[PDB]
Amino acid sequence: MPDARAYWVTSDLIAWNVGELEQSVCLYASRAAAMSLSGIQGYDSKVELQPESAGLPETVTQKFPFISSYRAFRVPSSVDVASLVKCQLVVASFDVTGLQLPGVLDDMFAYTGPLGAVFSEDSVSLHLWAPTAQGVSVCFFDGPAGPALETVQLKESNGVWSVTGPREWENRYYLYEVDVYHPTKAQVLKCLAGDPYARSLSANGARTWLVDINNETLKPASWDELADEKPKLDSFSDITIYELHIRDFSAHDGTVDSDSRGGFRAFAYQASAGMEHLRKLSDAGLTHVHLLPSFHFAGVDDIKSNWKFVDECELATFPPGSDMQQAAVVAIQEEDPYNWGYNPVLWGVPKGSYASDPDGPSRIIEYRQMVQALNRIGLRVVMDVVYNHLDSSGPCGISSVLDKIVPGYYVRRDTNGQIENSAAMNNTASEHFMVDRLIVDDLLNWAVNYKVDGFRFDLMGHIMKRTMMRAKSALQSLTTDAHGVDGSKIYLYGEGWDFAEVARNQRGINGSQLNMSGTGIGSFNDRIRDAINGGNPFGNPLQQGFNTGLFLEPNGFYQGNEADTRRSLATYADQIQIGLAGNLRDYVLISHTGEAKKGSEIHTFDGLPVGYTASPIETINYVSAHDNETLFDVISVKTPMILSVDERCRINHLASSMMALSQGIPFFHAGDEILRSKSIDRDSYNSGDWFNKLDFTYETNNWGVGLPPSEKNEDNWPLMKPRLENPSFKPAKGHILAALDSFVDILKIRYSSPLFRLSTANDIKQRVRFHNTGPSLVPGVIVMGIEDARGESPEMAQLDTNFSYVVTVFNVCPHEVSMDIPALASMGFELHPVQVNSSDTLVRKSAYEAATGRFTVPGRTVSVFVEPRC
Ligand SMILES: OC[C@H]1O[C@H](O[C@H]2[C@H](O)[C@@H](O)[C@@H](SC[C@H]3O[C@@H]4O[C@H]5[C@H](O)[C@@H](O)[C@@H](O[C@H]6[C@H](O)[C@@H](O)[C@@H](O[C@H]7[C@H](O)[C@@H](O)[C@@H](O[C@H]8[C@H](O)[C@@H](O)[C@@H](O[C@H]9[C@H](O)[C@@H](O)[C@@H](O[C@H]%10[C@H](O)[C@@H](O)[C@@H](O[C@H]3[C@H](O)[C@H]4O)O[C@@H]%10CO)O[C@@H]9CO)O[C@@H]8CO)O[C@@H]7CO)O[C@@H]6CO)O[C@@H]5CO)O[C@@H]2CO)[C@H](O)[C@@H](O)[C@@H]1O
Ligand SMILES: [Ca+2]
Ligand SMILES: [Ca+2]
Ligand SMILES: [Cl-]
Repeated sequence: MPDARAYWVTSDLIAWNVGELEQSVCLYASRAAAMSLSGIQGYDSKVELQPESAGLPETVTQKFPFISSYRAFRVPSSVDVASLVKCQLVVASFDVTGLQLPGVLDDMFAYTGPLGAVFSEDSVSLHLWAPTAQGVSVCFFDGPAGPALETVQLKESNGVWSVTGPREWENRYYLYEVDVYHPTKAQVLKCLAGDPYARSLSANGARTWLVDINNETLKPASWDELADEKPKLDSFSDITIYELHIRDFSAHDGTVDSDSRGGFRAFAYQASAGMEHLRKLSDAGLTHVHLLPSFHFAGVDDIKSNWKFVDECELATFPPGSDMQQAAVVAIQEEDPYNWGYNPVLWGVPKGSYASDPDGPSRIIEYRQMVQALNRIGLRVVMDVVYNHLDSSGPCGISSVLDKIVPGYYVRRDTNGQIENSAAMNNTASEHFMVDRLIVDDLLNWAVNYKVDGFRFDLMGHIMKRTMMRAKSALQSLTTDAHGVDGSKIYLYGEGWDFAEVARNQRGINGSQLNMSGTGIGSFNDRIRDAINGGNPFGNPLQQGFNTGLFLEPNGFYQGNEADTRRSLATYADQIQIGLAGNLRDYVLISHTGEAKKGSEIHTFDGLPVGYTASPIETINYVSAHDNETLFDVISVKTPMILSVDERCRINHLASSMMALSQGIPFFHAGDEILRSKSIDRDSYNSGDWFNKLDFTYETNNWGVGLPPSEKNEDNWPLMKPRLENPSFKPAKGHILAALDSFVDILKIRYSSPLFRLSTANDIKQRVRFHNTGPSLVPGVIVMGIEDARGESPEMAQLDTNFSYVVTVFNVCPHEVSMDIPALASMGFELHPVQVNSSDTLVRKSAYEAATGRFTVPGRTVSVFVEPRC
């Protein structure tokens, strides 16, 4: 983008950071974009701006904090602002620079009326917001491939272009022809653009399909009664999440027909191994499946005849630590069917590559059939929404839509006018009114038109808090009577990471972890993640954590002396325990020094509070996700090499059990339960089906299938190779099935007692106690007690009709421990019936001794004890 260091913030105010003396500022305009530097030449009009020593007003400095110190310049009322914003514009001092227009575009043209296509009994109308455009027409087509049918002009009213046609316009395909000034090219360009409000598209979004989303033929059988069939959700506190990629789910599933693998239709195969797997988890108590991006994204061709694949039989013959597998994958990675999909083009349309036919209605109906089928096996559906950036910007290319139409508006820019890229590329600006509008409108589209049950917000910290809250309110007020869905059950969460240009609320109060405290919107708890696994996404891969052998089982990487590692372990245990108690600001823990500390008073990187939430439903507790190494892989990297796979399997279980028995909302990565490996790939977004294999035959976990792709992994290839080559690292089917069995059981334990899912911070503060704390704590053990009403005259409600007390012991030590808790002596504790009947013979040996309150727990085991009310 070229130089644009001034801002047109309101109809009558311009902001520019020039010095006092620099009283001679003028605004130049050229409709045909013909200006040059002399003194400016080739302008239609020149107007002097009167300086404003009142400074920028409250509303401007609140909306754009980062420019709050800029000098304000008054635009004379003689200026025709509507005409000027359609021109090439510069201001000059006596230094020349362009103008960033979003402030004035919102001030004058913020619009709440219909956008996209509106269907009435006798007509179809199209509406497009494009206040800077000099002209807008619509080019129609009869079909996704054929020649032009006709072009119709749209007429502008207050920034919005519209036209109304007959009802027979329905099912045509179309594009907008938009004449608009593009700063990056310094020309008025005729751009061919899709509809931001599209509901369907031809292959690759080349054309927009003028479809009526309410048409009966787009509805699966019994679609309108899906609300009645949706699984009950009594509380957000009952949520558990399973994070799954649509292609991963069925790409390798032989029980699905070959022509129907990798997409929406695969979820209709109820008897498939994959759907039987999800049924098993759902039956054990899992409530939500979070699907990776499933809207129209770039990086996968919708046209299946262009898809390329590796020779799977050849690659199977290569050695487990060879670099040849990744070479073959990388050779086709730009042309294969695979991508996570974090490359947004149009948010409101199902991804064509996941449909049976990317032209016509299959993408709509099949998406609905997917939601319906998941709901029918007891699972609510969460969509991974990516509102923080766009795949592309500018006037050219199939993958640029929003920035084609209103350049420099939907995207966030720096103080020189260059597009911000911290999210990946082409960061959006939800701080702008129509971006905020599009985000909320899209969410309501998915909630109402596809009956989606929740949303995970990618880089929520890059979205304005006001956008998140307005969305939350709109979604949760939807009703079955008015909209066909119970909005009160719709749950929102996201990545509240706080970095780059949105840090320190520089663009407004953003959706960071700290800012979302007290909003009821979940965010990923990175503190528990890193405390359990060790290190961080950017640190040394060998840095150990609570569950990967820090102090207890050192791996040979130097991490201080024995006192240092013991202290680091205890510090991590503090952070874990705050997390296990819902990661609350106000929860009081006896810290490892002996000092009682609130969750907010225990600090992490940059002195920030470990516990930052106001409620447990604000905490998404996780140790694994699609990003970074899988749970199996991180454990395989960090633990001592000499551990057996049997031992590491127990360690995998410990990690997922800490999540499954935590207060707040547990989050599991698809494959946690079956030891899923990516052969240590840290960023597998483009590593294809080969490295992302989800094997529901349970014969393999995909460990030892070659070094992962060099671009993101080569620096760590030396640590990976000997591990991938070592046959003792690889689990067999027996291990995989045992991992699944123990995962199902811990879910069952979570849902066996309301005490694991307390709904408020007050409840957690009153009921949750940790019993192995302080400087003399027993290393490698966490003891978590949860109290219910007991005796006559209780100080709390009775939440659990079966149990009056629950105690969980997480023992990561490679030996049995005996934990004496005198305060829990002389009580009726016994092993949880699920564990009494476990297929794992070791956990059955767990015991309680009444006289001393001793809980005896085997090595590498989580033991749950309950006090029956009988
Ligand atoms: O990318 C453009 C962008 O880069 C910078 O912004 C980064 C920022 O500086 C950084 O802190 C994080 S912020 C998001 C993050 O927040 C928490 O993380 C905290 C850590 O837990 C904590 O330890 C501490 O981190 C420090 C490290 O310990 C320290 O070693 C040092 O890190 C170096 C690193 O050693 C070096 O290699 C390099 O990193 C590059 C990587 O090597 C590349 O792989 C790539 O990174 C990718 C990454 O592979 C992807 O997975 C994806 O990252 C995701 C994570 O997976 C998520 O978990 C999440 O990260 C959170 C943590 O979870 C949370 O605990 O979001 C990430 C972003 O979506 O994408 C990455 C980017 O492509 O590229 C990086 C290049 O940076 O450099 C780093 C230092 O930058 O220093 C850090 C302290 O800074 O504090 C953390 C909190 O700050 O990531 C930002 C995005 O990359 C520029 O500042 C910014 O202006 C620019 O626009
Ligand atoms: Ca269920
Ligand atoms: Ca790919
Ligand atoms: Cl396929």
